[PDB]
Amino acid sequence: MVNAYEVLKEHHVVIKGLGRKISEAPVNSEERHALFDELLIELDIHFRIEDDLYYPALSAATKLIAVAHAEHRQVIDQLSVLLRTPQSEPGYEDEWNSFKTVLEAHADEEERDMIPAPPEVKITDAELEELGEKMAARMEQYRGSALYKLRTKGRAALVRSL
Repeated sequence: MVNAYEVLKEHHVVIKGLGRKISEAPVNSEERHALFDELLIELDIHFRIEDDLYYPALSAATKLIAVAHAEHRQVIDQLSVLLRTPQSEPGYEDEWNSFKTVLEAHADEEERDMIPAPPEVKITDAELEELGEKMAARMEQYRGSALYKLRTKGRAALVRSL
């Protein structure tokens, strides 16, 4: 059995790894475009399992939940700025690094304040395992719908869904 913390920490590693691979790929390369779409899919499902399963289980930490949702808005708002600059434009790399910075600020705040659960939250190891199992399954479901959205409706429709 996997628990809720391990699900989130291992998925953070995935997201961070995609961030690094994107940064390392040539600007406007075919490889960087595909990696960026992959990151959007993983970001979508990360925020969704947080909003839909993890934070409700941690709802006793009301101030930190508010902060976490506000951090989500930070990432989404910066993503909108990033998507206004095509990778071929001179200031793109600056914009990517600004986005990557906001992304890393989300992940840091979560790892500082929300994993493990704040002390307000009474949660047992068994409750964390059940939650982890639900989150792993729901993340798979969400990746399927995000993939489907990207494939059938395009990148803009994936972004509008964040």
